[PDB]
Amino acid sequence: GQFISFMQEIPTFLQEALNIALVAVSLIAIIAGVVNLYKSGLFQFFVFLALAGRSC
Amino acid sequence: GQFISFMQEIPTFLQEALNIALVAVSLIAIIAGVVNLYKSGLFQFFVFLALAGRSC
Amino acid sequence: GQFISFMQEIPTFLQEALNIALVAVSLIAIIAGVVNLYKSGLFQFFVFLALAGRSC
Amino acid sequence: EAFKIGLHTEFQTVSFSMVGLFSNNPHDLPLLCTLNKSHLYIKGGNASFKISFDDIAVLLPEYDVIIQHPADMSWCSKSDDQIWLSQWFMNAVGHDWYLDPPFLCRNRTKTEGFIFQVNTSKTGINENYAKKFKTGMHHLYREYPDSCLDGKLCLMKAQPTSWPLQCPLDHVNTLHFLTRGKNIQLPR
Amino acid sequence: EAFKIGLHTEFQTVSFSMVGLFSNNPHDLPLLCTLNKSHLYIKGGNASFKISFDDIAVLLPEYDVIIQHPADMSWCSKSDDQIWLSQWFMNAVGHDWYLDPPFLCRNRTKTEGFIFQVNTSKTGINENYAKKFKTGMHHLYREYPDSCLDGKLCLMKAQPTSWPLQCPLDHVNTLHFLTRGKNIQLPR
Amino acid sequence: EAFKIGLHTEFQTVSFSMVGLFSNNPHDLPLLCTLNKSHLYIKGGNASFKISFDDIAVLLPEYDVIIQHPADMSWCSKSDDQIWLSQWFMNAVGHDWYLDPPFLCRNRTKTEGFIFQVNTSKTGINENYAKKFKTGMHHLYREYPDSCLDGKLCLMKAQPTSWPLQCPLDHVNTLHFLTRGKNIQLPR
Amino acid sequence: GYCLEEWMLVAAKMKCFGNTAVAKCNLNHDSEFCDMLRLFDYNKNAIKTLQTINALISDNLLMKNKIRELMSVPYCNYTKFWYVNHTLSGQHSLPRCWLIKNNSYLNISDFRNDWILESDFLISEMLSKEYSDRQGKTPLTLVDICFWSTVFFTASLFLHLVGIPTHRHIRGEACPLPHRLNSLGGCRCGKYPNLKKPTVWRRGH
Amino acid sequence: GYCLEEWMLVAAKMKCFGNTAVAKCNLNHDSEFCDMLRLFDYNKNAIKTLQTINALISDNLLMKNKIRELMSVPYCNYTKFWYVNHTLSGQHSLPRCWLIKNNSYLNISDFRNDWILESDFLISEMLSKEYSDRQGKTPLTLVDICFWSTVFFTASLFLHLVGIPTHRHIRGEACPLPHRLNSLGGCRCGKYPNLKKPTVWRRGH
Amino acid sequence: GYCLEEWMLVAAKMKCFGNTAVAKCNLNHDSEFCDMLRLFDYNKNAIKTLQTINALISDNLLMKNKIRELMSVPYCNYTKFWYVNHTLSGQHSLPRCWLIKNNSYLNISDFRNDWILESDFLISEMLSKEYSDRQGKTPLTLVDICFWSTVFFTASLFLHLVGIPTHRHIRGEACPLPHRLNSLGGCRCGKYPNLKKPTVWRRGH
Ligand SMILES: *[C@@H]1O[C@H](CO)[C@@H](O[C@@H]2O[C@H](CO)[C@@H](O)[C@H](O)[C@H]2NC(C)=O)[C@H](O)[C@H]1NC(C)=O
Ligand SMILES: *[C@@H]1O[C@H](CO)[C@@H](O[C@@H]2O[C@H](CO)[C@@H](O)[C@H](O)[C@H]2NC(C)=O)[C@H](O)[C@H]1NC(C)=O
Ligand SMILES: *[C@@H]1O[C@H](CO)[C@@H](O[C@@H]2O[C@H](CO)[C@@H](O)[C@H](O)[C@H]2NC(C)=O)[C@H](O)[C@H]1NC(C)=O
Ligand SMILES: *[C@@H]1O[C@H](CO)[C@@H](O[C@@H]2O[C@H](CO)[C@@H](O)[C@H](O)[C@H]2NC(C)=O)[C@H](O)[C@H]1NC(C)=O
Ligand SMILES: *[C@@H]1O[C@H](CO)[C@@H](O[C@@H]2O[C@H](CO)[C@@H](O)[C@H](O)[C@H]2NC(C)=O)[C@H](O)[C@H]1NC(C)=O
Ligand SMILES: *[C@@H]1O[C@H](CO)[C@@H](O[C@@H]2O[C@H](CO)[C@@H](O)[C@H](O)[C@H]2NC(C)=O)[C@H](O)[C@H]1NC(C)=O
Ligand SMILES: *[C@@H]1O[C@H](CO)[C@@H](O[C@@H]2O[C@H](CO)[C@@H](O)[C@H](O)[C@H]2NC(C)=O)[C@H](O)[C@H]1NC(C)=O
Ligand SMILES: *[C@@H]1O[C@H](CO)[C@@H](O[C@@H]2O[C@H](CO)[C@@H](O)[C@H](O)[C@H]2NC(C)=O)[C@H](O)[C@H]1NC(C)=O
Ligand SMILES: *[C@@H]1O[C@H](CO)[C@@H](O[C@@H]2O[C@H](CO)[C@@H](O)[C@H](O)[C@H]2NC(C)=O)[C@H](O)[C@H]1NC(C)=O
Ligand SMILES: *[C@@H]1O[C@H](CO)[C@@H](O)[C@H](O)[C@H]1NC(C)=O
Ligand SMILES: *[C@@H]1O[C@H](CO)[C@@H](O)[C@H](O)[C@H]1NC(C)=O
Ligand SMILES: *[C@@H]1O[C@H](CO)[C@@H](O)[C@H](O)[C@H]1NC(C)=O
Ligand SMILES: *[C@@H]1O[C@H](CO)[C@@H](O)[C@H](O)[C@H]1NC(C)=O
Ligand SMILES: *[C@@H]1O[C@H](CO)[C@@H](O)[C@H](O)[C@H]1NC(C)=O
Ligand SMILES: *[C@@H]1O[C@H](CO)[C@@H](O)[C@H](O)[C@H]1NC(C)=O
Ligand SMILES: *[C@@H]1O[C@H](CO)[C@@H](O)[C@H](O)[C@H]1NC(C)=O
Ligand SMILES: [Zn+2]
Ligand SMILES: [Zn+2]
Ligand SMILES: [Zn+2]
Ligand SMILES: [Zn+2]
Ligand SMILES: [Zn+2]
Repeated sequence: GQFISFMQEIPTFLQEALNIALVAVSLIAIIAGVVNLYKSGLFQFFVFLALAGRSC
Repeated sequence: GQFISFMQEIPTFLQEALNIALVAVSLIAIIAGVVNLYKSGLFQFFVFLALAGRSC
Repeated sequence: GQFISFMQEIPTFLQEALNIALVAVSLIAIIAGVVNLYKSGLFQFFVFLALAGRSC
Repeated sequence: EAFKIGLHTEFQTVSFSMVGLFSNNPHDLPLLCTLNKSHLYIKGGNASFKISFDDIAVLLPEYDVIIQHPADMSWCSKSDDQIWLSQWFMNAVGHDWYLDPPFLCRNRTKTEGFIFQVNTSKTGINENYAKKFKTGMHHLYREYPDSCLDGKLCLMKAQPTSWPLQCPLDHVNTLHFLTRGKNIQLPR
Repeated sequence: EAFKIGLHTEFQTVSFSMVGLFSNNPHDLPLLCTLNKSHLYIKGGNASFKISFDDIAVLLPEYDVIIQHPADMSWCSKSDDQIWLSQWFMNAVGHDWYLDPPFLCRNRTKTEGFIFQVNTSKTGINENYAKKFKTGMHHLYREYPDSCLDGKLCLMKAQPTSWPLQCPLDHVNTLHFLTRGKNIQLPR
Repeated sequence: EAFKIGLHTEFQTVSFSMVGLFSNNPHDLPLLCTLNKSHLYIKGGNASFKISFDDIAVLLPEYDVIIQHPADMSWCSKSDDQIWLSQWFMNAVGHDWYLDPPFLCRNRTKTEGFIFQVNTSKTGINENYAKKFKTGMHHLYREYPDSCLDGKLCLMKAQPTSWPLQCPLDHVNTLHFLTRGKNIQLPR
Repeated sequence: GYCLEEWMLVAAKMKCFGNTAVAKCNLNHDSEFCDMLRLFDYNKNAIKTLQTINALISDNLLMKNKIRELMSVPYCNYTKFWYVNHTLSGQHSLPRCWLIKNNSYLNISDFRNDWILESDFLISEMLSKEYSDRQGKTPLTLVDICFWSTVFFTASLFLHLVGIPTHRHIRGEACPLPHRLNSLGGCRCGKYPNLKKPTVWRRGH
Repeated sequence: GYCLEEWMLVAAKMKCFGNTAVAKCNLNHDSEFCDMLRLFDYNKNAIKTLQTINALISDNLLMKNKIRELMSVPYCNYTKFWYVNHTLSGQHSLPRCWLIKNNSYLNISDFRNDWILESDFLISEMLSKEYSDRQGKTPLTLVDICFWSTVFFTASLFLHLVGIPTHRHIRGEACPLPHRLNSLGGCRCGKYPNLKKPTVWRRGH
Repeated sequence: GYCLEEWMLVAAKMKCFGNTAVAKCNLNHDSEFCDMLRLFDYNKNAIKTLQTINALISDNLLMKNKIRELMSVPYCNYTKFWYVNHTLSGQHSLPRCWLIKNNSYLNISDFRNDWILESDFLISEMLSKEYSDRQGKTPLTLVDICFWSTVFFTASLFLHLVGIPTHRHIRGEACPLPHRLNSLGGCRCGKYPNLKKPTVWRRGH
């Protein structure tokens, strides 16, 4: 939806300090969420559920 | 306050995805806050303060 | 920036409950961030990096 | 009618009373009502006319009073209020007293009533004046039933009559009359 | 006076100067001033009158100039500026030169000054004209001291007089005069 | 010309055609256009005049018609459209039929065309009328080539002439003409 | 005309309107209801207390209605007005004229779109007014400060969980504390000199 | 005139404008483009279908343009209009007159500032429109509830990490549980008499 | 207009006004101060440089003031104006007229409510201006992305603390890994048969 238009219009937004700060915070938050979901074990849980006894 | 009036207008608000998402996030956040306050020991501390040496 | 002008208008803002709540939450968040950065070891890491073998 | 259109949202109506506005008013506002069709009336102050359009010519230019200035109406009716209402009706229609053809009227001394006649025909040299008269009458009366056809002669007569209490009370007509009246000195 | 009303918000005032506004001007805006009460003055060009409402009748219809057209004021004053000011004052009050009763004016040849007198009496056939004149005078002059009582005859005289330097410098009066003056030509 | 000014932002232009504004209209709208300078034209209905300003006086008041009322133009030309266009042009230039000096017109029987002449000279008593005429001409014509110098004689003449097909088609002139013409009756 | 008395309304009652709706009359000059409010306010104000009639009504709007009835399209005759009302809070839209066409009131089905859009706009205006009232009291800088403090605190919790290494150990080698190591794992004391060995960044003990 | 046919434009093409831009025509009466739209809408409406011309054109704009012409300052001929258009989204600003001076179209360097500011204002208007559409659709109270719920949850995580003591202990002593202690360090059961010893709070075992 | 000279004011000073307050004059047709600014700007422009006087002032407002004078209610004689000025910021309100009654200026106590409301509106206008300036530069989508990223990261920390179970165990039974279990409690390798034993979730060791 609005994500495609936002993707097209990003070059105009990256001229204010606040917009760059928001982009950096969003990227860092997503990366950290991925890494600590991996550390928690959710990915391992789904991988094991996919291999529900079908391998060892 | 505004919560009482907001209570009556909820059926009008649950027509957009964002409002449902906000309600869900608020409920999940409140539930998680309660469960990890229970895990932390705040409720146990309050109970102990209530039972300040009055029982065993 | 805007902070130096905002500091001059503080007594006018602290007449609504929400503004007081925001100030209190900001101060508590900053204090808690400082204390758990100290617990994390970032300050200790910086101190060690400054004392990179120069003392014991 | 009142009915619900949302959850807490209801359609509602308000209606304004016109008799209250007219009667409660300090000044004496003119009244203009169109009963049935081609049966126009007017009432201002005490005088109450009945505007009538017909092909006959009750008053002839050479045997009656020719009005080219408002002061020449003093030979029309003894009542000053009738003269005042006629003058301001002609002003509201759009009758320029210097650039428009004169209109006839009955002699005050003659005891056949107060009648004044305007040539509203769209024939020959009387093209622009009758169109202006039609413009004014559409402004004054809501849904004006025009009867003066193109080419054919059509002459207006205004005679005193009893005001019909059955005719509807309209305030848009009064608003247009006041707007077109320029500097009208309404009675208190 | 300036005073604080909040932590930093301060009540402050700005006042416009009118001497500067009239001094610096592409044109010669008319002046309308009311010294004390019942003493009305007017200034435009080199002419400056003193409007006075009295029960006396200095000018009579059968001895002085009857003015029904603006061009008839040639027999009123040698100075054209006085005629200009009188004409535009009468236009500003609301004197329609075709539908209003004529007003008297002294013969130019007679060496008794320039005086023109307008019948502003609220009696009989002059009622509407006097009401229009009162409307105009309320427009032109704020805090207008009306002295023309109902029934009693009231006639104004406008004669040249020295402009009172002690009279204030109101500009709303000039604004109303210019608004009502239509296409007035102000000398540079 | 269209050109880009931002990342996704483009400067763009739109133009209105005016032949499709005039040729494609229900009513017949007055045309006011100029060739070069001091070559004014006008077109309404069928009549098409050429406004010309010059020192010489084609028509003298002693020998020709005097027009102080619009009805006196019946002695000007056989064509009623010419009379209509002349009357409405004179209304648009701000001529008051009661407070302004009369203008001449060639006798209809005198077989040297239809010419009406207006004393627009800014000299002496005619000063205010000339200035008002200048104001009207500036309204009607955009970039009006004034030639009536102060003091010197300047009398306008309006002769019928072939409408120049190579003349720019303006519309602001028509808008001003309609605004100033008040209650004009445009032929359909 | 914030409130209206009984003699002004058919089925005489004391129907009084809100503040925002009647405040929209000052800015707007294209509303028949506002014109009739001005007319009736003039009428009641000067009945005994204290071109007023034509300065009270908008001549442009009256002329527009006249042209519309001459075009035989729906128009207004300044009699009946319809408005959309939120029953609970009492907020309502500025009343619109019940348009007339061919000397008959238009049926509800003709301006169904009109009153649906009016209800939607009323709800949107209520929510937008709440947002504007918030923005007129709470400064933006304080909101930004709170948001950035919360973000900083959350990142601080993350650093608390992961844990930032403090000293500099050596693969297999135990804790030299207290004895600091350089980029090569050395020191001036000579206890653990520059042996050029891989270093283990292990957290606080 | 939401759309415009070919005969109304110099180029023989059809150009249609957006609703948001032309919605300013009803509110603004200081724009020549709106007057031209009204005039041409009347002309196209009444060609065969169905002081109108002077009520369609703002007399104030004509008077101001005529005065500007008499002052020899740039004015509008009501012929050519320029506007700033966002190519991707299609949103555009309300067209402004290409002013003329000395009977010639001005060059694009004279009103460079005008169209640069117009483009910036168009971008700001689109972003503000997104914000306004959000604010009229999502209640502020729900946003506040979500924000405070998130803050409470984050504080709850912090309390989870730090831990809150649940009972009372004493330095160099085992756990008194399941026997509680008072402020002095002993309850009334007699197993732990009140020794007034200092107590050290400890978390759950 | 935007600025005033010494001869324009009663006291000879260089008082000079702001931008937004005088920009409100273009939109507002009901203000004596804006009409006086138009008149004085016209005079200062036409003194040597380059119905104007009556088309420079609003006839409706002047007529309204005349009617108010006739009604003997407070009116404005276009000489003195008051405004509320934020001293530090310099941002002020549009100067309203100091109304007159009995040929004397009204005392401050009569419009105390007026200027208190003016000060409150000025504070609210400054805060709302800051919010609108923020909304015209920062896209709403980026704010939403940041908020949802922060919510996702907080949920991620919560899941990190709690710990999601990774495999299947049996009450009082060893760790089956690297041999996985099905719903019944044993895969098809034959080492762990389908004994239909209940399974208890445990996290990674
Ligand atoms: C009303 O006006 C019409 C049109 O001007 C008059 O009728 C015309 O009069 C002239 C002059 O006598 C004749 O040449 C025309 O043939 C007449 N036209 C018609 C259709 O009759 C008419 O006489 C006027 N009526 C009054 C009462 O004066
Ligand atoms: C506006 O038009 C409507 C519809 O014609 C008029 O409504 C009528 O009002 C009268 C008086 O209350 C009722 O008896 C009728 O039943 C109404 N309906 C119709 C269809 O006639 C209304 O009066 C008009 N307003 C004015 C001021 O004339
Ligand atoms: C000013 O106007 C009044 C109008 O009333 C004139 O006075 C009346 O004139 C008529 C003339 O026929 C007399 O019949 C009345 O008796 C007069 N007086 C009244 C009615 O009060 C007055 O003469 C006019 N003055 C001048 C100088 O013309
Ligand atoms: C508006 O009215 C006020 C109050 O009457 C006038 O203020 C006076 O101005 C003069 C000249 O500056 C001062 O000497 C007076 O002291 C002021 N106050 C009073 C109470 O008279 C003001 O001049 C009027 N404005 C106009 C244009 O007439
Ligand atoms: C046009 O008007 C001018 C000015 O009124 C007339 O010229 C003057 O007319 C008087 C009276 O005949 C002469 O005494 C003057 O010598 C004329 N000269 C000037 C320049 O003022 C002029 O005659 C008028 N033209 C027509 C055709 O009537
Ligand atoms: C919208 O509807 C509400 C609810 O019916 C109206 O509020 C009522 O107003 C009347 C007087 O007009 C009071 O007697 C009732 O007690 C009110 N009810 C409530 C629940 O407050 C409101 O006036 C309506 N809005 C209008 C008519 O504009
Ligand atoms: C602004 O520019 C855009 C891009 O050229 C125009 O949108 C195009 O319009 C044409 C003609 O109707 C269509 O064929 C294209 O598909 C449109 N593109 C997009 C992306 O919508 C738009 O019309 C212009 N706006 C104006 C001229 O007002
Ligand atoms: C308004 O004025 C401009 C110039 O100020 C006119 O633009 C000219 O238009 C013609 C016809 O298309 C072109 O041939 C010229 O090259 C244009 N530019 C010039 C003369 O500099 C425009 O036509 C005018 N519009 C109207 C309706 O009169
Ligand atoms: C509001 O008050 C401030 C502060 O007094 C005014 O700003 C002053 O403007 C004058 C103009 O001559 C400068 O000399 C001062 O230095 C300014 N002060 C500061 C602190 O900047 C501002 O002009 C006032 N606004 C008005 C009068 O409209
Ligand atoms: C008829 O009217 C005139 C005035 O128009 C009047 O002089 C005359 O007296 C009246 N007729 C008779 C017979 O009296
Ligand atoms: C008196 O005025 C008239 C104009 O109304 C004028 O004709 C006449 O000459 C003047 N009187 C004398 C004695 O000259
Ligand atoms: C000149 O005009 C008059 C009317 O103004 C007319 O009577 C006369 O016939 C015309 N010319 C002649 C031939 O005398
Ligand atoms: C208007 O309503 C009348 C009611 O009598 C009807 O006869 C007429 O056909 C209608 N006109 C239309 C629908 O154009
Ligand atoms: C004005 O325009 C003309 C052409 O219309 C051009 O030649 C000239 O240079 C311009 N400037 C002046 C001062 O004439
Ligand atoms: C006006 O713009 C054009 C664009 O091509 C440029 O060539 C020209 O030099 C500019 N101005 C002038 C008249 O120098
Ligand atoms: C109004 O002003 C007059 C001026 O003379 C004064 O006497 C009077 O007391 C004031 N107040 C009233 C209510 O008339
Ligand atoms: Zn270590
Ligand atoms: Zn060491
Ligand atoms: Zn314990
Ligand atoms: Zn396991
Ligand atoms: Zn297996």
